[PDB]
Amino acid sequence: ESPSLLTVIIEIAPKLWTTFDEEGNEKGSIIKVLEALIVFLNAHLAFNSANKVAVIAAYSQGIKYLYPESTSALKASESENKTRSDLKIINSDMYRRFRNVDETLVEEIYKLFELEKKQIEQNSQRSTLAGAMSAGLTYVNRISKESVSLKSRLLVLTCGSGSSKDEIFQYIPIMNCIFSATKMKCPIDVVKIGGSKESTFLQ
Amino acid sequence: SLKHSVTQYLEEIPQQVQNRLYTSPATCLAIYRILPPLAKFFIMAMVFNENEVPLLDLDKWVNSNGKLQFQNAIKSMKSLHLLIPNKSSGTLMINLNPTFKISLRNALTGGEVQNSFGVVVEENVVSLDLLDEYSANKWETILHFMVGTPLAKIPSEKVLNLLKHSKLMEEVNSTGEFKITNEGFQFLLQEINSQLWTLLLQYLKMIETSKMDLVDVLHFIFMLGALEVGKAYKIDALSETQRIMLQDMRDYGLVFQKHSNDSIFYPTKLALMLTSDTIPDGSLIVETNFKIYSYSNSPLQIAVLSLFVHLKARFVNMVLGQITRESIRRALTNGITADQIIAYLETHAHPQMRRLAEEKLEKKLELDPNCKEPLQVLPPTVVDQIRLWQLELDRVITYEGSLYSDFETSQEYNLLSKYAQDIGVLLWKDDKKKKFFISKEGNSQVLDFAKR
Amino acid sequence: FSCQSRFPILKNHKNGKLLTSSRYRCEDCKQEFCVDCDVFIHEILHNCPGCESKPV
Amino acid sequence: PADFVPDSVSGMFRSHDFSYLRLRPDHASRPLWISPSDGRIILESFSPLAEQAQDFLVTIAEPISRPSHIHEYKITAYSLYAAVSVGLETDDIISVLDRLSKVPVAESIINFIKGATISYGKVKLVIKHNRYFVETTQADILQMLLNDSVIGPVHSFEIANESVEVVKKRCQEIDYPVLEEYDFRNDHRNPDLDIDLKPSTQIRPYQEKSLSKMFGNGRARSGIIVLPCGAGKTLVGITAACTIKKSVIVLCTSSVSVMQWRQQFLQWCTLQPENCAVFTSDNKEMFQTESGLVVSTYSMVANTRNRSHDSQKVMDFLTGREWGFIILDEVHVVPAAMFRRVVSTIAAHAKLGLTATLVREDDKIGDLNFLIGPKLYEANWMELSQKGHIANVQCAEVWCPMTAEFYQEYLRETARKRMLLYIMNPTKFQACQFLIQYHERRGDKIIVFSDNVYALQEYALKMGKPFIYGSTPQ
Amino acid sequence: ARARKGALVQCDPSIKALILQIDAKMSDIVLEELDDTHLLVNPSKVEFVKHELNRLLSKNIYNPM
Ligand SMILES: [Zn+2]
Ligand SMILES: [Zn+2]
Repeated sequence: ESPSLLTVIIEIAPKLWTTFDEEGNEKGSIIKVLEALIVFLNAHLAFNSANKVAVIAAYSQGIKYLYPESTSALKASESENKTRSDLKIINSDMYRRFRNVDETLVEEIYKLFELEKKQIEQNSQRSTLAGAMSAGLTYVNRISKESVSLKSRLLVLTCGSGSSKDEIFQYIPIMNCIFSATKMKCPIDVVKIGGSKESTFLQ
Repeated sequence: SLKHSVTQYLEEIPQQVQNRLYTSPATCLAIYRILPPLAKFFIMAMVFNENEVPLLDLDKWVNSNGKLQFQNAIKSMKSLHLLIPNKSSGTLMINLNPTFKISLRNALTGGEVQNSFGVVVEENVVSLDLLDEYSANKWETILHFMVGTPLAKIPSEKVLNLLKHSKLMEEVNSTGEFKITNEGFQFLLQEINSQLWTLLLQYLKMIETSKMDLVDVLHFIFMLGALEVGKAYKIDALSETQRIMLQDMRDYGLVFQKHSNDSIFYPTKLALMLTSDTIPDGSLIVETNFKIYSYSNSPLQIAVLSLFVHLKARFVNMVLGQITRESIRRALTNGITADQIIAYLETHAHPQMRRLAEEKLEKKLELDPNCKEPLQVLPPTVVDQIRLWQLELDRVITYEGSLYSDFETSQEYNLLSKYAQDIGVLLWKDDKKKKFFISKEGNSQVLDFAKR
Repeated sequence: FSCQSRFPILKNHKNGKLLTSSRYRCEDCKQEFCVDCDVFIHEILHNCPGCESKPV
Repeated sequence: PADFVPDSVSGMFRSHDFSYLRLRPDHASRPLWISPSDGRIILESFSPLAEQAQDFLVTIAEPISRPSHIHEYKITAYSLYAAVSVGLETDDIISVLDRLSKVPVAESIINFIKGATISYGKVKLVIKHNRYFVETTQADILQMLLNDSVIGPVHSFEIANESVEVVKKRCQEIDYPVLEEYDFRNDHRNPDLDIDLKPSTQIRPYQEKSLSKMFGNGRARSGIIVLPCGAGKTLVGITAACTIKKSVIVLCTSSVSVMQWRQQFLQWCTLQPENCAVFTSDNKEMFQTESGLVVSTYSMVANTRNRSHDSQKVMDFLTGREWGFIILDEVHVVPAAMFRRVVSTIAAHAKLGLTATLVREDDKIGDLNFLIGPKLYEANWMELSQKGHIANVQCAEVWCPMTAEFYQEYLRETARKRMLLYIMNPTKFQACQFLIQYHERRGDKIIVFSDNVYALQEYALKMGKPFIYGSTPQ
Repeated sequence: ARARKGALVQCDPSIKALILQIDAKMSDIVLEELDDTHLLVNPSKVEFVKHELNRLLSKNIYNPM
């Protein structure tokens, strides 16, 4: 009926995911959760013709936007979109509405991974997840005011992996996001992968 | 309307034809959109898991506030043959359609698509400069043909035979003109996506030949919905049947092939408009003295305004017209009922009558708060005049048929009259006058009743 | 930063040059925001996402 | 045409497709559409600059219709005549039409404006001691007046007193229209009057607008002002008499209107009863002052029957007195055969036609331009209804189905007897009885109109109600 | 059970009166009289009597010029 907006907050932290890999019996779990996210986004875009997708990652040294791609794409050498530098990660016989969004997001994933590898020498003691879904609600309101209506929803791909405990700086911004999401009636969905059973603030 | 219409059409599809239709991922993706959101959610939840899920789990999934919606979705998916109901362990086990599930998973997980989405040849133009006005011209050609205004360009014979076999667009060649039915202006009521949908369901009701199958037509229209505008596609994936309908809707303008037998066909914006939707042009002004001031510049809006409004002049902004009696007579001799014209006036009213209408409704509620009145966007004087013209069209009504009289016994008259009343063909009866009349459609039934 | 809307060029004319750059910097994090982001972060939200992306 | 190809849909317009007029980009603030075919003006009241547009058009055009949203106006000759009489030039009007309209003003419209507005005020009608003179500022117009020579012995010639309307219509059908404008400020032959409005009398803004249409440039202009009943057209007559301050004669349809108008002068303005006079059957005595006022009936003057010697002397006095103003109340009866002559027998400088019903079944209502003058002011009925000046009437039409026997006898009857039959159907009896019964319970005073004497008597004897027809005692 | 192929009409008694004087004008218009609202009109002249009745009510209405 009424289309919605699927905003997704991805928590990428090399320490968290690699401690999940060490605690688990497998290596490369983030590839699995990444392709699961991709088929989820395809399912969401299959749900309705006009619903939209936003995905945001919260890496160690800040946050970056994964889909939709930054507006620096200018059909130049630094366009980095569509056929320009279209490195074959997903098959080209894909549905084009799925193909464009998935190929763009995986290219942005590889670019973020390259940038984070380039700054692997510095270990951040600050987690950028709370500001990440803060900007998620900000883009939610951007879509809501630009398009007249449209629903919205958040997905949180968080990971504890038994290494990061419940932090104290993640108290105030999380409830700021709670009140903001309650203002625009945006549900907040959180899935936590790791050995830590309970995350009280996210609950 | 639209979703209900295509759902009832695909209800008419046989189960084996539906199962063959579920082969392509594009068809499964298209029909996935046509399910209700509860139905869509349950189907996609059933897609990824090979194990079959009992119906009690799905019933427990739904809150009590949406039990009716859940039952309606169950009815829709059962009628759509997407479920295999299984009877095991005293439970009505439910399994998804396997071909549908596999094709939809391939459409999601990037599996086998067999080029159901077409292939891009990377030679293309912009839609606005070439494709958009071509689609507009090809649509307006058949529109201005069917409204009856003279044209320098007339469409092909295929759409003419389609309109002849259609319920609308009655044709006469001994006179030399094309008569518009009520269903014609009903077609002009809805917006062009559902217009295209009704056109294509009438097309599928037309095409029964051995030259054309059915699943290929549905595959082609659903991939045309799946195609994107601004990139050409190669004709090789289509069958020769799908190629001759590619030519057929190239004549329609749904697709722009720049020349016949070319290998590159360009999707037009009507292809994306077909799936789902998204002061205006055609917004008109009516007064107490039946005057028409239409903010319209497209020829189609003022062309369909010409059928029921005596147009006096036309500016670059306005079309000066007047609702005369004779224009309304021209409408009603086409079968165009008055209420539909009233609805057309309501949908095309200017926002200034809208603000004055909410103003007078505010005055009505501040004067008589005990009662509430509907928002009459246009004054009731012109509406009353149109209704009086409609009533004076049919001051006398002439029902034709047969009448039985001359009964020497009252029981024979009573038995024949109650037989006519039971089959619902009697129009009048009285034992004093010893006469009763029956309709023309009920003449033959009562005649064979009396003969036997 | 918070909604990645393209900042409008919003050039008045060629002789009118560039005026009213819609980027709103935050003094604690040096992150630019648009007008809608400013009028969202300052009453509905109460955190600066730029102040939070900073790895302190 | 402005290089615009006709469309397939444009064929249903009988050369009225004005789409060649190019849309202006700033057309949202422009509330006007100008039709080049006939000068019809389409005005939107909801748009910005609406009141400027509406008072500009009522200065320059006649309103064909004024509904709520879109108003219809007609550019005619007489509206332009009045506009240039009160001081509006051609190019200013053309410029503000160009500024206030979306579509550009076509060449035919500008040609019509310039053709109508120019050559106006050339011929002027003046009265010098009850003798009509046409005065022209240019000499060759006298030579152009060579066809209907009705001369009777600066550039002027005398006209026969009964041929003045023929001269006016001759001048109207030529491009030099006749002008009369009483300059009472520069008039010293006729003695002035001390008539002035009482300080306790209040005047309404639409009456002031009508007077400003009449008293526009600085001279008293003859013409027609129509107002609703109860809007105070009598007050406009009183105020016009107080403005001109010259000798005023009032012609009324009825003697009761004569005494009512005399009461209006005695009540609303500072006019002494020795300055006011009555010409009727019972009353024929007049003011002895050098300038005063008289109210009389139309058939005082225009009756050709054998009259009294007193009435003979009175009408000789009226003919021998030069009047500066005449108030022709209920002007729609003036185009009758006798009543047309009262503007020629009575030589008055300014003629004001006051009425509420400016419509006739025959076409002689159009001749009042030759009789009185151009149409000055039209009062908006809905505007006066909404602001509490005239009542909010609910016009209704009650459909009485004709009964079977009455219709059966009705289909073979002659026309006068046809009316006699369909007026007396019982369904109208029941409808009128119910309406009287219901609205009497509403505390509403009801007046039931029925022209036939037999009809009103039958209804009144059926319901036991009073009836007043023609031969009832006074 | 004798069948006559006729067209019943439903109208007010005024239209019934009009079509009965049309019957009084020319022979085969209405066959028998049934009620004050129901008459059996000959089916071969349905559009014909419509063409008379709309013409009759044309003088009943005023058409402004
Ligand atoms: Zn922003
Ligand atoms: Zn900050």
